[PDB]
Amino acid sequence: KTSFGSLKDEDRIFTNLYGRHDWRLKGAQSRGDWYKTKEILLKGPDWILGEVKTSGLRGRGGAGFPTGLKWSFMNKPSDGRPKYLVVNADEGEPGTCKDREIIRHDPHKLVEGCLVGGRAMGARAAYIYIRGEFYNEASNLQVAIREAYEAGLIGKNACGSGYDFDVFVVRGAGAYICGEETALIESIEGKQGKPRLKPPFPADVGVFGCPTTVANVETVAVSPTICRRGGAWFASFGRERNSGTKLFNISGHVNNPCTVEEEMSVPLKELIEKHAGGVTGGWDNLLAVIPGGSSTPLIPKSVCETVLMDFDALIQAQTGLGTAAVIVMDRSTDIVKAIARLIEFYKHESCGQCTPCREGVDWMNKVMARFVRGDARPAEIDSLWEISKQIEGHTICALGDGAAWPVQGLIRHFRPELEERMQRFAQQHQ
Amino acid sequence: ALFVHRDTPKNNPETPFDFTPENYKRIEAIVKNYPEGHKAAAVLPVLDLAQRQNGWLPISAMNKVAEILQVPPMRVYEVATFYTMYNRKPVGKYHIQVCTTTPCMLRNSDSILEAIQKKLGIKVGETTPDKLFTLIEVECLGACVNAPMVQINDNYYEDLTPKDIEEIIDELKAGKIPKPGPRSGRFSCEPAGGLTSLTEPPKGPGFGVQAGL
Amino acid sequence: VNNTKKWKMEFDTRERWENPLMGWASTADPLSNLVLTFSTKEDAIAFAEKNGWSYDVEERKVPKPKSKSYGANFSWNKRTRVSTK
Ligand SMILES: NC(=O)C1=CN([C@@H]2O[C@H](COP(=O)(O)OP(=O)(O)OC[C@H]3O[C@@H](n4cnc5c(N)ncnc54)[C@H](O)[C@@H]3O)[C@@H](O)[C@H]2O)C=CC1
Ligand SMILES: Cc1cc2nc3c(=O)[nH]c(=O)nc-3n(C[C@H](O)[C@H](O)[C@H](O)COP(=O)(O)O)c2cc1C
Ligand code: SF4
Ligand code: FES
Repeated sequence: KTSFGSLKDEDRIFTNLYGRHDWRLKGAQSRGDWYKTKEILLKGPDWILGEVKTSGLRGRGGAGFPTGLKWSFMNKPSDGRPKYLVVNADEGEPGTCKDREIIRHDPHKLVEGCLVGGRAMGARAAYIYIRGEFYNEASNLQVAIREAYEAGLIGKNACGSGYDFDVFVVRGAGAYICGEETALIESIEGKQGKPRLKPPFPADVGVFGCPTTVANVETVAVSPTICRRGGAWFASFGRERNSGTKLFNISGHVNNPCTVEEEMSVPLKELIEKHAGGVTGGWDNLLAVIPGGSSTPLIPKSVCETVLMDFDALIQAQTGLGTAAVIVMDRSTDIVKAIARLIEFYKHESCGQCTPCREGVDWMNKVMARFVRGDARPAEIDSLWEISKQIEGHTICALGDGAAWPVQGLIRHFRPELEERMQRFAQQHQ
Repeated sequence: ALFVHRDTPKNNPETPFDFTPENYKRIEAIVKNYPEGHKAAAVLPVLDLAQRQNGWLPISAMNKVAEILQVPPMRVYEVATFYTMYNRKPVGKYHIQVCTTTPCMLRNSDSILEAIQKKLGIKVGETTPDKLFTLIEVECLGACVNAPMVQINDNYYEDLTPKDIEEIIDELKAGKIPKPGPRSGRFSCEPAGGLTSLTEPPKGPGFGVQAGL
Repeated sequence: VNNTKKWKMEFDTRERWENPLMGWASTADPLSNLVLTFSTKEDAIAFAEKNGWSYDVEERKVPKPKSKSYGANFSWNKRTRVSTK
């Protein structure tokens, strides 16, 4: 197959994504959830991992790591320490709201995925980490977990399979850095959200020193549907090494901002013109698009026309798919002010542990405020490029790269605009 | 917002604070959630519960938490100062938070913030004289397709306009509570021009299951 | 640790007194500020014995190799868990 897009309503995993149907257990079992879970838990952890590997599923957190191999890293005999699945629902990245809708409207899919993933690697329990500000969503998730506990689907003798599995929900306290896996592991343990170093990987030492697998909500909530419908069905969508469907959040200067499920290799223009209702002012009014939320570099109007929305088609376009969150800025956007706001956001939500991010993100914030005011000479554009190169690749976690990338994208695609703004300020001031 | 504490007469270690017995039961459930040998892992929810009891965190809830959980109080101070959701200063009854990140600044959240500021007669980080409102500026709140938006305590108010949010503040000043949702024609996250997808009914159980399962 | 590479020969410290006029430190030792650098211990011993100086030799102290691991900060049942990071 070469042409992609227009996923049929029968092939969408997340029915009741918009909240139009019942989200409780009666509404969940009327749509396909909790079906033949005893057979899934009885067929074997190796069988579940093989079904995940054959599906070609990559991590929907933003890294794109193949989930089959990552979940197969935990398939080792236990040395007496317990093993844990941790589902991460922090979702502090700007532009991203898919996991909030998944928690609010489909909690039973999430907890069925938790049970299947726990069986897949022999986990003892599940610690669903949710954002501190998602109070009503966490309460709905707790209500659904109570409903599943009272019906015997999870807990002691889970689904009549003899498997022992608990689900726990913890709440954050408003820190975007806690979305990182090792930082989340440190935050669960009663410490600050300062990320650890790798090695050790979480499969060797994770929460409480136990083996732990951190997984996104979107890469967990599809595992029961992958195990039920089949791995090849999930691999029949998208290009090679980009198999499956994806939730896309279109926001910004668009007619209808919305969250929509779609095929993986849909063109960005087709996605905007079909589900968002079009760019505000038409497609000719488009200036820039951030493809995957604030961590990924932007692309201008000319590049954005013929680019598919998957991992490889954006990696070859020197950007990333990220959280698959499309932010659209039309020609009325002061793009320098938007990128300066992004650098300020990364300045605020930095744990400050390792010094290149702790100093240089504030450094780029200061020079970007000066760039927005236009109070500079053209040499510090290249100096800022050198600084962003000095941060990218010399930090503990990947927030340094996520703060360096928008600066580099803005420089590379819009240095004439910076130069004319700065020379206009220099002419009007002196 | 300073990260060092001076012993004011209103905020001292001798300030009375203690947990109600039902909050003690909830604290013991929180502790029972975690494995033995790692009772320090319950610093976050017990501190959040203490804030929800008191409204803010003086330096008497932190040492009470440190005494209850058997941890050094410096670790509780670190946890309280790291996270932005812990109020070490007494905020008003309604904690208004306006998100001004780029997906919300593109949809003109500055108009909403200006309308709130010139409605309440205060600025960002300031409280009303009668201690009823507190307006601060936050980062992204996970509802970017519902931009612009504000959060009041645990309630998300989304798809707001200056007139609508002025009416929301007026409803809160009268003692009423508004409905925490999007205020336009959309319900949760669908397009305002109707459903582009998922217009078919869900197929129900047993559909498309592979052979041999 | 670049200053702990070469052996040094020094001398004992004799009397230093204060100057009556200006309070400076006067001394009568000609060998007060004289040190010598040797590559090995044996060369220093040979140089000291050649000039007829009675010498005291104290052995080189080198730090033993420790056992440092990053994963010990997050142990599951050991006392080496860090309180904070
Ligand atoms: N979804 C969101 O809200 C956000 C997503 N991101 C995205 O996240 C990505 C960066 O995150 P990372 O976790 O650092 O990505 P990646 O370096 O770590 O790895 C992803 C996962 O694979 C595991 N892994 C990788 N190599 C491994 C190996 N050899 N052995 C064992 N396990 C291994 C890691 O432990 C991790 O759990 C970027 O693509 C960025 O765009 C960034 C910010 C926010
Ligand atoms: C600063 C930072 C914040 C992150 N926040 C999230 C997040 O909120 N949700 C998420 O799924 N991944 C987030 N990640 C990515 C995680 O490190 C990790 O890739 C993800 O939790 C698991 O990926 P997976 O989909 O393969 O399981 C963040 C990474 C960094 C560096
Ligand atoms: S890059 Fe920044 S957020 Fe990440 S570990 Fe270093 S200081 Fe913390
Ligand atoms: S940018 Fe405002 S809710 Fe995300």
